[PDB]
Amino acid sequence: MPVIRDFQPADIETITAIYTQAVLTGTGSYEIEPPTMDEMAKRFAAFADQGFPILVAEADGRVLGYAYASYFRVRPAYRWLAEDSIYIAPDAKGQGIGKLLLRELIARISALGFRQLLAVIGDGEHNIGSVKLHESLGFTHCGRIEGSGFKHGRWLDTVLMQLPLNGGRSTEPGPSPLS
Amino acid sequence: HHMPVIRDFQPADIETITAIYTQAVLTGTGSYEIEPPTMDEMAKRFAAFADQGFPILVAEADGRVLGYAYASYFRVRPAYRWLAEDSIYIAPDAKGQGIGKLLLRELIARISALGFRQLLAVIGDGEHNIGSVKLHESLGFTHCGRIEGSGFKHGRWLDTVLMQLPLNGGRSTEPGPSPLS
Ligand SMILES: CC(=O)SCCNC(=O)CCNC(=O)[C@H](O)C(C)(C)COP(=O)(O)OP(=O)(O)OC[C@H]1O[C@@H](n2cnc3c(N)ncnc32)[C@H](O)[C@@H]1OP(=O)(O)O
Ligand SMILES: CC(=O)SCCNC(=O)CCNC(=O)[C@H](O)C(C)(C)COP(=O)(O)OP(=O)(O)OC[C@H]1O[C@@H](n2cnc3c(N)ncnc32)[C@H](O)[C@@H]1OP(=O)(O)O
Ligand SMILES: [Cl-]
Repeated sequence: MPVIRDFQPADIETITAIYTQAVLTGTGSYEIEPPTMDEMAKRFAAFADQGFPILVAEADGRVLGYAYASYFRVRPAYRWLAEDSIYIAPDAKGQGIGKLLLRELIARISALGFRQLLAVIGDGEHNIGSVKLHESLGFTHCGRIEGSGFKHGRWLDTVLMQLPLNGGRSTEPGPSPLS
Repeated sequence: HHMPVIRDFQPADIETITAIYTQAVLTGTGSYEIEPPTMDEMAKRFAAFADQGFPILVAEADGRVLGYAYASYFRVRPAYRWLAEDSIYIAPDAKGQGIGKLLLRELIARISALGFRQLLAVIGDGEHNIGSVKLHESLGFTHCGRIEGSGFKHGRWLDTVLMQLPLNGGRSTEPGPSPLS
């Protein structure tokens, strides 16, 4: 059975391999050239420095996928809004590993006191698995930026979905998370 | 009132632009900043937009800058290279006079000329900032989403309203080379 745990620096090689394959063959990522392992490490060190959780799914000593949270935008009024990203190795897809990862990410983001979790889903018309995954964990549709991306010779839509946490906007906020 | 003219931003405009933005940050929820940036930070932001190649425009009458508008990236990853975002701020005593429309119309023309295919408006506190929504509707932007409770400012939860305008055919044809390449 797979376990969800925190990202550890030794994972960065596999995670680069997982993300590299997503960049090259998929449209969930709007990057075109795969980042280097060092660049991936710098990106993850910035997230952790901000205080955001970075999680990996591991079975039989191998990293099956990863998910992390970050800011949608950084201006201070946005400080109760987080964004999720999740990538699963192709040989591990369709096994329930995405939902396990995202379920735990929601719990961590919720405990940090965020009020909204945003999915910015690249090529949402085509990446049905991403939309279904988020619907299955209670995200609701909140917008669609048409023709926001062009990659592999076609236009891509960005599907936006959000999940309220800790009462959402119906209650007064607490202190800023990560403050 | 003398007709405002639209021209490219000049570095010496930054003092007035900072004054305009400061008043908006302090008294309004269109911006999700809380503490107003300094004039030197504003200068650095505008230099960076201009370095990327984005147009920055001001409306000027009787020697005074009455408002400004600029474009920038929504997000910087390469597949987004045909998507731009607009920002526009008008001085309080110049609002409701068509200056926002004059500036945004010319920004659309300049951004279209660069080969972008979509122009995105990310409107803070859309429930309250009707002027922002109406300005963008009046120039053909269509609603494309609403992030509820995206901001908290001035004691209130705020919704972000998203609107977009296709340019040069939008997503109906293959794009040209990346703008600003
Ligand atoms: C905001 C974001 O990060 S969006 C994701 C961006 N990342 C990518 O696009 C990278 C490539 N894709 C992936 O990494 C993965 O396939 C993901 C993230 C889309 C899903 O991860 P998975 O491990 O495959 O998901 P998991 O097995 O937990 O099931 C996901 C849910 O969506 C459904 N689903 C998963 N894959 C598919 C698919 N290809 N087609 C249709 N439905 C699918 C499942 O049925 C399940 O919901 P259910 O309760 O109705 O059964
Ligand atoms: C993505 C963005 O940048 S959103 C804007 C962010 N900026 C701010 O919030 C700062 C504070 N507000 C402002 O700077 C300005 O008021 C703006 C930019 C929202 C609008 O600019 P203005 O010059 O006031 O608008 P302008 O007079 O040009 O009117 C544009 C259109 O919107 C309409 N409109 C403007 N304000 C309102 C209002 N409060 N209620 C109803 N309609 C309005 C006008 O009737 C006009 O439409 P029409 O030509 O069909 O008659
Ligand atoms: Cl000058």
